Amino acid sequence: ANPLYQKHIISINDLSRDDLNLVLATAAKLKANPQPELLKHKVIASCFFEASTRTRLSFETSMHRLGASVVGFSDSANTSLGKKGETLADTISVISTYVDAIVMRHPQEGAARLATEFSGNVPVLNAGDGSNQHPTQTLLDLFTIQETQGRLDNLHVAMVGDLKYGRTVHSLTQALAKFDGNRFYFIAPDALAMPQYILDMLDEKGIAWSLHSSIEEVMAEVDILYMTRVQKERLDPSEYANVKAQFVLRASDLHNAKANMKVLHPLARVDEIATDVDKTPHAWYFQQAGNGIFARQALLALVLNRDLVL
Amino acid sequence: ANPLYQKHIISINDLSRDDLNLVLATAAKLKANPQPELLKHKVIASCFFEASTRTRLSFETSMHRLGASVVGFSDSANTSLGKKGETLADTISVISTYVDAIVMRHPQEGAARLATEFSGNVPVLNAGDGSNQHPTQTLLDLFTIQETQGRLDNLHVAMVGDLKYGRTVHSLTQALAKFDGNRFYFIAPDALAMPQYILDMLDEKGIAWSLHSSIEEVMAEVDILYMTRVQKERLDPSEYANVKAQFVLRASDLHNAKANMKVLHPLARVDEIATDVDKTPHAWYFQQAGNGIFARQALLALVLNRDLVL
Amino acid sequence: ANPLYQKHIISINDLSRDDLNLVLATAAKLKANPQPELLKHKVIASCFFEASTRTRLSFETSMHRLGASVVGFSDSANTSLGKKGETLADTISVISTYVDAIVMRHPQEGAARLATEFSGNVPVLNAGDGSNQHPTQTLLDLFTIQETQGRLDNLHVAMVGDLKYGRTVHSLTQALAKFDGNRFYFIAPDALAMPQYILDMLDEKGIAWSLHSSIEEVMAEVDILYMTRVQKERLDPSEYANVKAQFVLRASDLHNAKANMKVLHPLARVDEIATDVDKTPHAWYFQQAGNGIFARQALLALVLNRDLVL
Amino acid sequence: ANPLYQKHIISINDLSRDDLNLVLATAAKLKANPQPELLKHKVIASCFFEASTRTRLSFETSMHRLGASVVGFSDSANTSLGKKGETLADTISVISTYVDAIVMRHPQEGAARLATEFSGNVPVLNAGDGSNQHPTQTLLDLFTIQETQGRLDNLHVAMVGDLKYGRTVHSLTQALAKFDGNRFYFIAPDALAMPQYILDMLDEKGIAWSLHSSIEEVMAEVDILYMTRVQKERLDPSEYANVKAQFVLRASDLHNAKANMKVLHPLARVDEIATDVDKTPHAWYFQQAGNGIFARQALLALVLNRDLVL
Amino acid sequence: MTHDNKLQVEAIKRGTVIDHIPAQIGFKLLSLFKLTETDQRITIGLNLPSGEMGRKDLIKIENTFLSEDQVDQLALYAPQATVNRIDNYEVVGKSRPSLPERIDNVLVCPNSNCISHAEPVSSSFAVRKRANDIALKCKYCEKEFSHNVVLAN
Amino acid sequence: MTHDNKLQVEAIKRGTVIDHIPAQIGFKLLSLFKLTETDQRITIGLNLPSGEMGRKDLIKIENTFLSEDQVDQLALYAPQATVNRIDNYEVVGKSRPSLPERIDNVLVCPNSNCISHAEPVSSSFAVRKRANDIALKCKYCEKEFSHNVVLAN
Ligand SMILES: [Zn+2]
Ligand SMILES: [Zn+2]
Repeated sequence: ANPLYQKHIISINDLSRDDLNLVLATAAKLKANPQPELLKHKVIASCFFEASTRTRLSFETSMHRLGASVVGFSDSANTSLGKKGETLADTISVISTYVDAIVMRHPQEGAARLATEFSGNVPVLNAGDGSNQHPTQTLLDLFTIQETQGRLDNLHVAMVGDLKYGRTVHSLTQALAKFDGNRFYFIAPDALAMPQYILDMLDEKGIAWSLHSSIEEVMAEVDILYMTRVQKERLDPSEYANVKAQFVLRASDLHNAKANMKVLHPLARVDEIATDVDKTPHAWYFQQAGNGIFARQALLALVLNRDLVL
Repeated sequence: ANPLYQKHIISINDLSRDDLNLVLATAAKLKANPQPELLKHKVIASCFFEASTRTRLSFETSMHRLGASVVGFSDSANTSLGKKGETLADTISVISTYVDAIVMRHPQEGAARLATEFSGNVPVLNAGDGSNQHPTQTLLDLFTIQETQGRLDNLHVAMVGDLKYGRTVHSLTQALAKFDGNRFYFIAPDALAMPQYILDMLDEKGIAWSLHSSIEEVMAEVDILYMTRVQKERLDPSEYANVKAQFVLRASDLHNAKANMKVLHPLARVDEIATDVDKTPHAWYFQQAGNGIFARQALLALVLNRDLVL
Repeated sequence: ANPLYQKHIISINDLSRDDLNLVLATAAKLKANPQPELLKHKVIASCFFEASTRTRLSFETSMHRLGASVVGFSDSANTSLGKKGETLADTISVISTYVDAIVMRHPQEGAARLATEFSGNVPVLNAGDGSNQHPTQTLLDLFTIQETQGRLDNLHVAMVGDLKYGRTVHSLTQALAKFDGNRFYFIAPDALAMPQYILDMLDEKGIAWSLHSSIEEVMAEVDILYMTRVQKERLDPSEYANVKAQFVLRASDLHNAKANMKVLHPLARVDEIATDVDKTPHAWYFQQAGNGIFARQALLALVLNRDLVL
Repeated sequence: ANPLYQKHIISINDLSRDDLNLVLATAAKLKANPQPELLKHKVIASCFFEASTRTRLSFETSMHRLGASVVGFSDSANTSLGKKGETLADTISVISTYVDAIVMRHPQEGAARLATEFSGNVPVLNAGDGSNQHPTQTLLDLFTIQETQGRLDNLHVAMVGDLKYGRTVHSLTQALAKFDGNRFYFIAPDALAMPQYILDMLDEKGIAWSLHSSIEEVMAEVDILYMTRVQKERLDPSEYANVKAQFVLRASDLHNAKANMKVLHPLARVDEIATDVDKTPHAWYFQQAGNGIFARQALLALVLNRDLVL
Repeated sequence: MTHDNKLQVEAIKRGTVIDHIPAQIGFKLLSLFKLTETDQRITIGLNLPSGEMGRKDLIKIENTFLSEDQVDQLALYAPQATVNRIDNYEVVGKSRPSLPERIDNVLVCPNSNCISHAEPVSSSFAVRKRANDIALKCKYCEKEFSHNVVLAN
Repeated sequence: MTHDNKLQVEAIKRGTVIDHIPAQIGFKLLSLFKLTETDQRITIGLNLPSGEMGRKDLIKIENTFLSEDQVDQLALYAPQATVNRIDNYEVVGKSRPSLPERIDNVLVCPNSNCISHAEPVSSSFAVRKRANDIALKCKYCEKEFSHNVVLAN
């Protein structure tokens, strides 16, 4: 069977550089001729305990381009009336009996992992849990960086915003250290900057990393500019306003961009990236979000096909 | 390719008498032998920003009778927590990448039109936007009037209720002036009556129109009695009660109906049409609502098939 | 020997030419050499089932000022809305045993009346009972007109805004016809024009009245321009624009204004009266609001005592 | 001849070394031989647009105690949140005609200020206006420090918790620098460390200050340990654990404590101060809370009268 | 040479010229059309008499040239204006205004519910007339209004 | 003065003018510090050459006396500006910018949570100077920001 067949996709720190290669490779390879009935006669679940319709939409969309059936819910808050003692443990054992592969999102850190211990046969994915992992989001990020940069190693990564609590940058940064070279540049406010958490291990594997305050410094020397999202309810209005201007993007700064460069954003956006940017080719976020279908198709593909021929 | 292929169906004032003929013609023609896999291997979206399960139900139902896949949401209000700066503009660019044809409903006037400027390749429909258009509702109305009257021109249209803010009557009335003859009779309260808005252009094209206060006047001389819905929160309880009795329907008034006549209602109902009416053959509303699948099937059909053979 | 002792105050029509004339005289006196421990040991239950701060705050302000104390509440949902619960009669009976007076505000026409039939000797007053009544207001508007012009007779009154549903606006007239020689100008949209029956009320009282398209006309002779907040609510989102264009009031319109003229408004104003006005001479709204006190002050004093030595 | 009559109380910087010094002297007297019918016939509108029981209850407690009465409200939503409604200026103008004083609490920096520009002669005080100000608190903390040490000068103050955003904590310092000789110790996480600009404020005032990692150090000389509730809110769900480990206070830490030392806290404490403490000597929090009264008591008396015979 | 009265402005070398801008309007277009983001000389004839016109406006710019389209768009903000091609102290090109049928990016929809408020989009009001009101039909909410509306707040 | 040549700058009567305005600040002024809302001869030489190697902006306003204070409000935006009292081509006063203890009406508080934003009042900060920063503390919320920080958007 395939290296990654019926293997609970829970955390990126559990996946491997080979698995990763397989995934992305499948993604693009499968991106050429899709089989709108690959996982035919099959049912996928989509338990979205915490709502989120970008990751919900994409996953169910990928699910369909693969001729699969989806049953499930996009639970919001008017069902807070659920709070009562029906544990996820039972919620999963029941649910496990109905399908083939569970796709879940949850508010507490330990979701996906925990259901694993109550589903087994039924391999689960992780659409995002707590402020831990979101393997799928780092996947579409990676595959996308490949597609565009051509290579996935010896890049010039730039990461701006709330690098401190921004789970989309910790997961990407980890996974990137799985390749050689990749020069890292961090750009976040002096109280939203990267934690020694990832830092130490970054040095540990001789991964050249740096830190600056203005994108306008590391601009001529970058390849992928990943814009995170700096939040208002994360820093007091006054300071938020203050430590913001140089934690934003605009077309006027891209003026000296290595044409080979692209601008990404886990999404969504609001203050960060201005719209004039929406034109300059570096603008790849929306397209990046389209790739999310393939990295996600392949994720299931492998997880559901003992072997892949195509 | 077909006259109406991949052509954003946004407003009825943009559609054309020929397109209309095509649509309705397709509708009935396709109403004979359906292909439960016409838009096979395809995914349609169904972004219902404003909830509404009659128009949601029908559309997703038509979507299935055409062997298509549907991904999407029926957003209510417990997701008011969405209010935060994620614009529809981005919501659509992202969403546009995942599918083939978007189906949307929205609270603000300018929905469908606006997404058009951010989807392009992906042709969108309009399940209703603001208090503007609902091309689909006028479509099922038309096709239905044809099916029954046999002809779609030189009719005796009667429109009762809240003709002032009732967007289902402005759109129908427009589209009908696209044919010859069609005698129009309006029947609404003296503060809920039709606006000079449509009126002027009605005269402008020599379209004979009239106005009365009691259905019981224009009864022996009518063909289609379109019952709108007069609302309580639109007129103060006291007056609402007063100016109501002769802005209602009952079997007792249908007593002298030209057998060739049918009674319609955009739906739903509550005070307006009484149930005794539910029996007298003029009662066509529920059946009219069944036709809504075909006019909607064809709408996509064309919008998705470069050419139609059948 | 005053007429108002142990009596009720519910509708405006439930009062007289001299009733008001007494109340107001009292309103002036109490404003001159105020009675602070007037209602010592008394207790007034301000019951606002329908919350209404401004109409509440004041009433109690009077209450307390007059040496009296309060018991009561804002909003009202012992649980939910309209379920199987306590009736108003029952609420009203129990409350009437322990309080000395009853001031309630309800969202149902005739609640204050209904209290009358169940509240024993406790005189109930009305702070607002739906589109029905709101006495104290019309009283503060009135007395304020006296505080300003010196006379309730021979006034060139003018009322702009939403006359149709405006609760303060039907009632003011009703009460001003109790006086001698008054010319009423009705400057409001034809969609919110004066409720017919009242036009008759004035026709049959041989009162001088007329309607208008744009304020500018009457600005000359009008000694009173009582404004009405056209709540965007009752209208279509767009409609509001076409009309609320002249039915507002910039100080630039003021000019023609008679030196004695004053601008009145029940509040709260949003768009009706421009900020330029606030600092001009004729701006009299907030004063009318503050003057309310003495009406209610007097009123309660004329309700709670046999005789009053002023 | 007192300085505070008919004047406003908004910010702390808006006060003086002797202003406070007067207020406090009054705070002691009123605690000694209390004036009960001091503010008879007066009326104070306690307006808490942002509900705040503890800060409310007390203010009114003072009010009533002082022979005065109240008008006012808790929470604030005449309908919903921030829709097209009444402005604060307008709320504030009308309310200012009938009340004698105005005590408001708002969630927007400068609301209390804004009231100043519209409230006429009515002196407005501030119960809390967002991260901006909260005078009365700093006052009760202060006076309480006097009630305890005997002197506001030569104090080894220490402030633990969330100094960064803690509204009570910036203001206390500002006010204690008004006095002579004070050494400030800053024991708090580096993620919530003292807001820079204030460090300058002290640097330029030639005030003795410093930061710290774990309380244990300063426990010896510190005559004041004013604690701050590190609301789990501002932090990541996990983060809270790593720090809030020493920035708490078991009586077991107390030991070293100087005999005069006292533990202060604005409340309400959840995890900051341990229950062991409540029964020990230095526990002074609730007393500080109860002492608040006299500050506000005095304050209102120093605001409402020309001269005061104590 | 120097005679009886010391008059005023003479003809400047070259650029665009639009004669006759109504009372208190120069700024109106100057701002609504932001004719200041140009590295060319922006001399602005303001608050000065024109025959009996006690108050008239006139933009004056070197090296720039009003496009036929620019000219159509101001025909509802200055009816009796006049564009021309000024060539080295010698004008030519009588390109005066004329009411268009489209109008882009300047006006605002009075329809509070129109989506042309939140979303970043190009304002688009179609243009037609009655005999006192120039009916401007919305591109987004499709609502008919008149110029005596849309040009306000 | 026959060197590198062009030919424009012209004074025209008894009026207080503003000479020397940094690129892209002329028209800016006209809208922040309300200059155009008048009825007395204006000639705006936005993008006109000066005898200091640089072409800049010129705002000629005849018939007005601007207080030394008003002048100070120009500072932050247009720096070493100059407003001169002019009567019959003769000057009767040379006014240059200084920093006022208070700036007013134009600036927007950055703090989204400021009553300023949703109330009928006007912007009144405060002015302070530090090495490379000109500080401005809002009279309402009481948060001190930086010149760029407030003077951006
Ligand atoms: Zn619109
Ligand atoms: Zn502010």
